[PDB]
Amino acid sequence: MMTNLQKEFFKRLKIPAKEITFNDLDEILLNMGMILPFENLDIMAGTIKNISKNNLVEKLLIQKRGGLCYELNSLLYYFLMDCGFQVYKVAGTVYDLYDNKWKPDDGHVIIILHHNKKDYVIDAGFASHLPLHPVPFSGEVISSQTGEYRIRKRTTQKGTHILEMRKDEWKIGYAFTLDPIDEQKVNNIQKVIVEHKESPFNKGAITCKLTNYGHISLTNKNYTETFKGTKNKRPIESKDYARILRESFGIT
Ligand SMILES: CC(C)(COP(=O)(O)OP(=O)(O)OC[C@H]1O[C@@H](n2cnc3c(N)ncnc32)[C@H](O)[C@@H]1OP(=O)(O)O)[C@@H](O)C(=O)NCCC(=O)NCCS
Repeated sequence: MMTNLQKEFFKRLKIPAKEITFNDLDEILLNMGMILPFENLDIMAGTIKNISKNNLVEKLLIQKRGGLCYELNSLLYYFLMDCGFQVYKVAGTVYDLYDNKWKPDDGHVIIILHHNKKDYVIDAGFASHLPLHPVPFSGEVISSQTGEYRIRKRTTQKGTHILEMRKDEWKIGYAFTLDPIDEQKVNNIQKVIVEHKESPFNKGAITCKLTNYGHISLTNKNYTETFKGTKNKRPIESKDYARILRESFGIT
């Protein structure tokens, strides 16, 4: 019936095995955001394997770990393919809002879905900026607990399209193109994130996840909680780290 990946996927995301249709994508994205932590711990620990369906199922589903955008969306890609959707992966380049500049070229991986003559961006790897719904190329606003999002076909130094977002003023989240990327490219993207001097992900541990009242983030130095409108940062010690990872993110 269902593939091994589908079976494991349903189990991990606590979603009853069933046929997945377009209208079911919201539920998929929601659970992923609430359960699959956004993290770079393998990069920190120096235990990085190449990306593949099997490796993704082993790490994110079976060993109940999380991952970065290229892992989260690669897994979802495989899942959606098994579910029979018309999907493909494309590279993206994120914009650094604090320092006004583009992060490394193609440091993000997203999914483009074609459904009923319409294209949508499917993204479960943007950490705390998760749309939690397919974002239509037609431009209508998509709103969720994380903020508002919209797609615009605008050429930029890094692409042909952009995903903009806001809580008040619209700003570029990331730029992208519709050029299909394969596993080798995805493995190249991983390597660049592991070694680029300006890579945001090889400078310190990060683990983030959505909650019913916001989202939570944990670094080696601080635990940041966004809760019912409030945002607190608490310095932590070595032992608080291991405990929070476990208790708040299910990572053991
Ligand atoms: C990760 C993220 C949720 C952190 O923001 P937050 O939860 O609102 O809380 P803060 O902004 O105060 O940041 C908390 C910690 O995240 C760290 N951080 C932010 N972005 C980071 C990144 N890309 N890599 C590693 N650490 C990061 C900050 O340095 C901070 O550390 P500190 O508390 O020890 O000083 C937010 O930056 C985010 O959603 N980033 C998106 C990442 C992305 O582009 N993903 C797609 C490409 S893989």
